[PDB]
Formats: sequence, C-alpha cells, structure tokens
Amino acid sequence: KKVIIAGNGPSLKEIDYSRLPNDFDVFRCNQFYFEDKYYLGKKCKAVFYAPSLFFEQYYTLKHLIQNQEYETELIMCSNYNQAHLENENFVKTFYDYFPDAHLGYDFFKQLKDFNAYFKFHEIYFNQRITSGVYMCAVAIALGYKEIYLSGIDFYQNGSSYAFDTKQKNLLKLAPNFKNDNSHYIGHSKNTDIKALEFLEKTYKIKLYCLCPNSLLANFIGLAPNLNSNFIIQEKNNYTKDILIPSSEAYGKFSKNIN
Amino acid sequence: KKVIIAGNGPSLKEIDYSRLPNDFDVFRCNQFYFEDKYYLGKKCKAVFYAPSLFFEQYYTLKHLIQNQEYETELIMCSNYNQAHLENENFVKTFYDYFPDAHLGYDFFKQLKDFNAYFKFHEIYFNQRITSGVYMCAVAIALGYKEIYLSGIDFYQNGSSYAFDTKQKNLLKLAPNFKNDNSHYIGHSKNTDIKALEFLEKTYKIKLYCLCPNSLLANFIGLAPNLNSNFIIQEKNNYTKDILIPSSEAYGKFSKNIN
Amino acid sequence: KKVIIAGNGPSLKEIDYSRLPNDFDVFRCNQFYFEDKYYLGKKCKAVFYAPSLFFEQYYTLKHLIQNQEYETELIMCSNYNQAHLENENFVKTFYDYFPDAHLGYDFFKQLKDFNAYFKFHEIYFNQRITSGVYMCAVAIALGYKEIYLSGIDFYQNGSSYAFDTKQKNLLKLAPNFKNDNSHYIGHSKNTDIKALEFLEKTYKIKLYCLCPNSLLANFIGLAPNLNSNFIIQEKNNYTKDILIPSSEAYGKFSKNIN
Amino acid sequence: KKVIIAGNGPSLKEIDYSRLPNDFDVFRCNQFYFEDKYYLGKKCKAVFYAPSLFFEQYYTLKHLIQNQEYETELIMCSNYNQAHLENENFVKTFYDYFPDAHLGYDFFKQLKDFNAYFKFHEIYFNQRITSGVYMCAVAIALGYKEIYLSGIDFYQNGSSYAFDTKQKNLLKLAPNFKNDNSHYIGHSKNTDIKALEFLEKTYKIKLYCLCPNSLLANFIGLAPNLNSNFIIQEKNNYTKDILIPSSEAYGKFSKNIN
Ligand SMILES: Nc1ccn([C@@H]2O[C@H](COP(=O)(O)O)[C@@H](O)[C@H]2O)c(=O)n1
Ligand SMILES: Nc1ccn([C@@H]2O[C@H](COP(=O)(O)O)[C@@H](O)[C@H]2O)c(=O)n1
Ligand SMILES: Nc1ccn([C@@H]2O[C@H](COP(=O)(O)O)[C@@H](O)[C@H]2O)c(=O)n1
Ligand SMILES: Nc1ccn([C@@H]2O[C@H](COP(=O)(O)O)[C@@H](O)[C@H]2O)c(=O)n1
Repeated sequence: KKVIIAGNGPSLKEIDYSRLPNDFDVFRCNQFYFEDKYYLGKKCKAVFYAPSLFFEQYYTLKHLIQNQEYETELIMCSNYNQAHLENENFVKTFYDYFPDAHLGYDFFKQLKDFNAYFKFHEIYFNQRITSGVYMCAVAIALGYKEIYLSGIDFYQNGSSYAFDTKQKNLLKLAPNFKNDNSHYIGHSKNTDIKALEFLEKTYKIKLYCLCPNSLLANFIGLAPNLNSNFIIQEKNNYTKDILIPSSEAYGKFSKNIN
Repeated sequence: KKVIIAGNGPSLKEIDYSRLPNDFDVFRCNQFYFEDKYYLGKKCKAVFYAPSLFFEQYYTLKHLIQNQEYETELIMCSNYNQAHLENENFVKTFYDYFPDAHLGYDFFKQLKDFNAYFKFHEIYFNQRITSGVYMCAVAIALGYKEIYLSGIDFYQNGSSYAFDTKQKNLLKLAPNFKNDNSHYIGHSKNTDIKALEFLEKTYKIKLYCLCPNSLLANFIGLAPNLNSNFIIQEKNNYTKDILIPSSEAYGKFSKNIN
Repeated sequence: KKVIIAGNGPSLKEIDYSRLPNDFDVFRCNQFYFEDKYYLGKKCKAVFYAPSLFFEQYYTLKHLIQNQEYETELIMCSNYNQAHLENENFVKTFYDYFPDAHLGYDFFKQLKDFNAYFKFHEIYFNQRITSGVYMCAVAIALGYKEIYLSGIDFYQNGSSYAFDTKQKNLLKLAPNFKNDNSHYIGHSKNTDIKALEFLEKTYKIKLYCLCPNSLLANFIGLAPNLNSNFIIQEKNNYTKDILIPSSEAYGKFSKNIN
Repeated sequence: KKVIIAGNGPSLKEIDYSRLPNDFDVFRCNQFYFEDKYYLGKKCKAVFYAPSLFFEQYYTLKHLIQNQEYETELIMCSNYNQAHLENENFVKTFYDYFPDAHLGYDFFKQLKDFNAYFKFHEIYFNQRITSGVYMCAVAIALGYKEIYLSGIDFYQNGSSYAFDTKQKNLLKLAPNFKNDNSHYIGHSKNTDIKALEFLEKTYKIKLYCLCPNSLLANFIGLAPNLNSNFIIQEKNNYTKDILIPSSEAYGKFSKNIN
C-alpha cells in the first residue's frame, strides 16, 4: 500500500485532495487529534507518540478509540535508544506496560544507514529530525514504497500547528506549549529536507507532496493529480486536549518517567 | 483436556457434582489448602501463588506434597511484570531459586490482547482481575478450550473465603487478613465478569459454571448435568496454616522480597 | 567414557587400584593439587573450583599447567546462581575474565530435578551438597553414565583432607582453614548420600565406590575388581600452596570479589 | 584478500614498497591520520580506535571522510569487555550511539584461545598487547590468512610515533601525550612478539614484515619482493590533530565516559 504521513503543520488544512492516492494507509503523530476536522479521515494505520508524554497519550488514545473518534491498528512510541531523549526504564519495561504498542526504534534501527545519519547529526551537531521524518523512516522499515507527505511546514513563524495547542491539560503537562515557539530548537527545514532526501536516495522509495502551497513543495515533487474526491468530515464535541491519568496511575508508572 | 479452575469463595463448598466433567485437570490457587475437605480432590494440574507470599507458599507446598495431602504437576507464580505488583529481583532470579516452578506471566503474556486489556484497566483505572481470572488466562495460553469455574463469588459481604483464614502464621505474614475485608479494593464483580467475557470471546474458548447457587451463575452458563459421581474426601490433621521458613532461609532470600 | 570423581578426603589415599576402570576421565576439585602423590595421575578431564577463591585458583592452575604438574581439558567454576553463594558481577562477566573456563551451573541447571532438589534443601533447610556431589551432577549433564567415586569421606573427625591444608597462602586467603573444622556446617553425610541416591535414581546412571575402607562403601556398591595396575607417581618440589596474584591483578578484578 | 596491518611506529615511513602485495586491504588505528603522507593510501578497509577517545575519534573520522582525506568501510572500537579498560555503559549502548561501527570484541572473542591468552597476561601479569596485535586478532577472526605488518616498532626510545603527536587538542584530551613516553607501561616487544607468534601458530595464518629495517624483522620473515610500485601521495592542509566535540555533544554522551 501507499502511505500518507502527516505532520501537524498548517498545510494539514490545505491538502490538495484531488491528489490523494486511491488506496492508502495513514500515519498520524502527537497532538493530531486536536484537529478541528478529519483532514485525513478517522482511520489510522499507525499513531506515533513521543516518549515524553507517551503515558498520557496512550491513555488519551484509548479514550479516542472508545469514543469512536479515531481508529488505529498500530501504536508507536518514537524512541531512539538515547538516554537524553527517553527514560531508560520506560524503554526497558515498555512491552509490559503497553502490550499492544511498539517501540518505533524496533523498526527505525533496521535502517542502519539512517540510524547512523540521525545519531551523528543529533549527538554531534544538535540537528534533530522531526516526528514526520521519523515516521517516514518507520514507514520505509515497514516496507512502504510510496510516501505522500502533508502537514510538514518546518515550524515557520512559531510552532504554528494546524490547531490550537494552548489547552489547559497540555499546558500543565508540557509548559513549553505556553510560548509561541514550543518545539526543539534543534529542528530545522534543512535538517528535515536533507534527511528526507537521504531516505529517498538510500532506500529507493518515492516521496510525494500533498500540499502544493507548503514550503515542502519547493523540495518534494507534487503527488500526481488523480481527480480524487474527499469530503472533509467535521468534528464536534471532540477531544481537543490531552487527558491526565489519576495520581494512582502516575504512582504505578513512577519508575518510568523523568 | 477440560480444566476446572477454582477460586476460594464459598461456592467452592457448593459445587453441583452431577455437573463435574468426566476427565479434567484442576487449577488451585493461594490458600486453597485451608479447605476442610477435598472439594476437588487432592490432585492438581497446577497451583498458583501470588508473588507476595510466594517464598512461604513454595515452602508450604513442598510440605503438603511430602505429607501426601496434595499432588501437583505445575507450580505457578501469578506475576505480571509490574514493579508495583512484584519484586523485580524476585522475578529476575526466579528460575534459579525455584527451578521446578514457572512464572505465570510466561504464559499470560502470550495472550497479547488480554495482557493489554489487563494492564490498561490495572494501571489507569485501578481495576484488577482476581487470581481466578488470571488462572483462566494461563489455562487458555496452555491450550485449554473448556473451562469449568467454581469458588468465584466476587468477595460478597467481606472476603468470606470457603475456610477460616484467621490463622496465626498467615496473620503474621500478611496482617491484611486480620480484617474482614483483606483483598484488594481494586477487585470487583464487574471487573472479573468483563474480563472473563473478553477472554471467552477473544480466544473462542468455552466457560462453564459448576456452582448453580453462586452469583457467577447469573453471568456464566451452567456446566451440563452429566449425572457424575463424587465422594468428598474429608481432611483431618491437615495443614491449615501457611508455614514460616527459618530466619536463615529468609536471609538467603532477602534480595528477593520487599 | 567412565569418569572418576575425586573428593579430597582421606580415602583419596586408599583407592583400591585393582578396581580402577580401564578407560576413564578424571574430575578433581579445589585443593586437589596439595596431594603428596599423583593418586589419580596428572591428567584431568576437568578441575572444579568454588567461586570464593576462583580468582586465585585459576592463576594457580595456570602455574601448575605451565609447570607440567597437571594437565586439564576443562576448568569449571562450581556456581549455583545464588547471591549468597557467589558474587553476582563475577558470574555476569565470567567468560570475559576467564574465556577458556566454564560456569559449572551451565551444566548443573540442565538437571532440572536436581537443581530443584539442591535449591530447596539449601535455601530452606541449609542442607548443602559438597563439591564431590556437584561434580557428579555436572558429570551426568555432560553425558557420563558410570561414575567411580573416591576421596568422599563426609569430613569425619574434622575436615581431615588427604593433605595438609595449613599453608601460609591458603590460610591468609581463607582463614577458615586455620581451624580443624573449616568446611560448611551445612554439609553432612546424609545430605551427600541422599543427593547421590537422587541423582542415580533420577538420571539412571551408575555409581561405584573405589575406596572399600571409606564410609562411602556402606552406601555405594564397590567398583568391580578388574585386576588393574597402577603405579603411584611421587611428587617432589611440587606446588602445595595456592598462589596469590599481585595487587595490580586484584585491582583489575575488584568488581568481581566480595 | 591479504591485509596490511599498520601500527604508527617510525617504520611506517620505511616500508619496502617493492614488497607490497598486489591486492590488499588496509587496517589503520588511532592517530594514523597524523601521518604527513599517505604511506598506505587513503583507502582503509577498517580503522580501529581505543575506547578511551572513541567519542572524539568517531567525530574526527567523520570529518576526515567528509573532507575526502580518507575512506573506510569498517569502524572498530578496540574493546575487551574489561571494566578497567573501558566504560561499561559505553559498551552496552555502543550500537545505539554509533550504529555504523563495531565493537572489535565481537570478533576478538571469536578467537577463544587468544582471548584467554590475552586476559591471563593482562590481568595477572600486566602484560598488554598493543593495538597492532589486536588488529591482527580481529583480522584473523574476519577470515584473513596473510597478514603484512608495518609501523610496529615496540616504542623504542620513547613512544616515538611516525608523526608529531604533541598537538593542542590531543594534549588536552589526553595529557599523557605531553611526555615522551605516553603509552602503557605494560606494553613490550616480547609481549607483542609472543602474542603474534601465538596467533600465527594457533590459527595457522601467515605473518609478513613490510619494513626490513624495523626490529620487527628480527622476528617476522620479510614479505617477498614482488617488484611492486607505489607513489607516496603527499598531504597538505590536512587534519593533523583530533577534533573536540561541542559541550552539548559531551553532555549527551556523559553517561558513556569516565
Ligand atoms: N508548523 C509546523 C508544525 C508541525 N510540523 C511537523 O508536524 C510533525 C508533528 O509535530 P511535533 O513533532 O512538533 O508534535 C513534525 O514533523 C513537525 O515538524 C511542521 O512541519 N510544521
Ligand atoms: N469470597 C470470595 C473469595 C475468593 N474468591 C476468588 O477466589 C480466588 C482466590 O482468592 P484470592 O486471590 O483472594 O487468594 C480469586 O478469584 C478470588 O476472587 C471469590 O471469588 N470470592
Ligand atoms: N574429609 C573429607 C574431606 C573432603 N571431602 C570431599 O572432598 C570434596 C572436596 O572438598 P571441599 O569441597 O571441602 O574442598 C568434597 O566432596 C568434600 O566433601 C570429604 O568427603 N571428606
Ligand atoms: N614507536 C611505536 C609507536 C607505535 N607502535 C605501534 O603502533 C600501534 C598504534 O599505536 P598506539 O596503540 O600507541 O596508538 C601499536 O601497535 C603500537 O605499539 C609501535 O610499534 N612503535
């Protein structure tokens, strides 16, 4: 199958749907569910969460599924086996706390050349790919060959996500969202582009751009027009903030955070 | 073979023996040996002990076997790979301290969907299945297809086991037994029933109820009447309290408790 | 092949050599090299050392081999995977510090029933088999079927080894040798005999006794008279004390002792 | 293929090139890149770095490759699984920090007899083979059969490398280079020679000497004259000091040093 990999940049709201492939899987990450409409449908092949709020995102995802807001086959933690990026015990006990999820690194590390590329840039130059690029790597390891990108906009003029992230619960869990620039300073356009180009060339897969007005389109060729249809389903009374587990839950998980 | 899984609720003493299957294995757990009569015979396929008193139960079981009070093929520790439920070193060194026993989780974790079901409810909602339900999961992983339940009564009106648990040694090892309600507050009827229903539906096995007067019978269909016979053998001068290992034994095991 | 397993009791010096099998391997343990004559030849199939002085015994063995006093194919550490019996890091890094040796437990644990037998008696009853019995278990795991025993005398009237153990270096490394009873209080005749009987019956091997005047002969049938010959080669200017590694060597090994 | 293994002794500059084999791979180690000319070409099959400065050497190597000063297929850390020789966490997380490199011990330990030989001499006698000998062992494990040695001179009259090692960055990272004798006191000619002889005899490979005026030639037969040609390419504006990673990089790696 073809895969659609979606960041949460503004271009998530400016997909050119006439270019949407006929039969695809969808990869979403992080606060994707803050979206005000189902820009890519409610069915996900995989959802990816950073290690830092994985405990609360997993909880929240279960509520989303129970609520029939989204479905997903795979749940991925976007880890790297780096002490500075993730809690060591969290990773060691992962499959025992989250038996229906995966460590994304199980797949990422299958791309040796890209693992090496990432680590060198991260460790020595503080140049860190974003989640969207990480999902691409995992897609490639899973055997996907045609990758359609959207919602990747390189944090222009602030973090500027495709939705309002200033929500009480997320702000309390992750105070970095209080300010306009909440993402890692080590991210950049060039870093993401160079990484994507490395992946395409190294693993001989194909990248397409679904959003013609995104800066991404200056670097990645457009998905072909197919005259596809898409009705964007609206959302109302939806989950638009992360949920906070009880203090008893935190206590049971306390060896696995910080 | 068919398996009979026995909790230690009052219904252990009100089995409808005309419904006992012809050829079965028996699973017992915890203080099963406190029973005043051999309500299910002295031959067990497996005995299951919680991690918390495993050290003393193993010792006690060896005495029971040496004494010809019970026989058993398998000895299981009912663990979950959760730091809040069990001592980490205990689990790591288990097969070296108890070479003829098993960690039950070796089998429980083979039921991925149920492992995930359990962990989510336990961690986030403090809803904990009971040992009887854990034995069912292990039975399923071992390949059993027809499961006959008894002694499961959901702790109605106190812990109310089928025997007197207020015994000197057990009270000293586990002071929680001093009070009428000694079991985990996180247990409940709904939690056990929902879990059992999940297992039956997910793994396409069959559950039966051996005790028509138990509340369990409101939820699980009765084992068919077969006109089976059973003479309940009495017990006298039997082991009705847990045994306490020497202080030298505790010293050797001290890295594996608390 | 048949194997001769030798403790270091007084009966080591009263082997009835007319009963020595025609083609055998020899297992020796601990301070075997303190012997004043080659009671079993200088060629060993295996030598076994307790964990406690393994570091110095390995060093000493290399000197014995370099000196052409003994040869051996296998070097075994007689471990049990018990924190109270052996240093944990020592066991974890063993093959990296001693690449041509083995942990005996790699073989001992292949005898599940006997592993369980040992652990239960050791942990709960403080009944500890001796090295001679441990070598028997390892012999069985290695596939030996006929086991000829000597030098097993149950520490009658003191530790009373077949040689003088009051040597400067051994006394400094292991002050317990200063007193007449230097062995573990948890050893006994009954414990060794019961264990040997368990092994013979459980693994359907054959035990023989090479020393007709040893108390062992009250329990184990005599090796058949074959009219075999044996000239006991004398030893002179031989290594009769353990060697002590340099303080630099101890420093490098310091994580692996105590 | 045949392999050329190069230490960084003065004889690196006195190779008899008429003896250079026709088709070979090249192994270099440590500060090899300090060389003022390409005494063995810019193409390496493998480069080996000691654990102590591996973090900075890896960084530096990437710059050398980016700069087209050298190429290499394999990057090896010359480790031994010894706490006194290398940082434990460094070794445990190695493949996650350096995904395109190898722990040399993965290969060294495949030579059991030599692993045992090394450990015994190192631990008990403080007799430590040099990197050149370590590369030979790894070459043998990789399947090389004909080994041509150069740049091995046993540190005569000081460490006396084939280049100036008194460089600001190396001196700051490794103050031992400030003095004329900066190498391990535990190295010696006899130790290296005995080890090389052990390897040749044990693994039935062939050693040759490329440098007729080196003391090595008193012990190892000369590579046959083949009338081979070689033009030594000069180096200018080359990297002649190790590079120092940023303080942010050190912070991310801080669990893996000291
Ligand atoms: N303005 C934005 C916001 C998010 N994104 C991308 O969306 C993905 C998910 O966002 P976060 O990793 O910050 O949660 C990342 O690739 C991020 O870089 C973007 O490209 N431009
Ligand atoms: N009154 C009781 C007592 C025990 N039981 C069940 O018997 C099994 C063994 O009891 P404990 O896990 O508390 O040792 C559990 O399933 C427990 O819930 C019950 O269902 N009702
Ligand atoms: N008097 C003795 C001395 C040693 N032995 C046996 O010789 C073997 C080696 O002695 P030690 O394990 O104490 O080093 C053991 O089986 C020990 O019990 C014996 O049986 N009688
Ligand atoms: N004067 C020298 C310098 C280095 N060498 C060898 O070059 C190799 C690399 O040097 P170092 O391991 O010290 O970095 C080692 O084998 C070292 O012994 C040598 O033989 N004589």
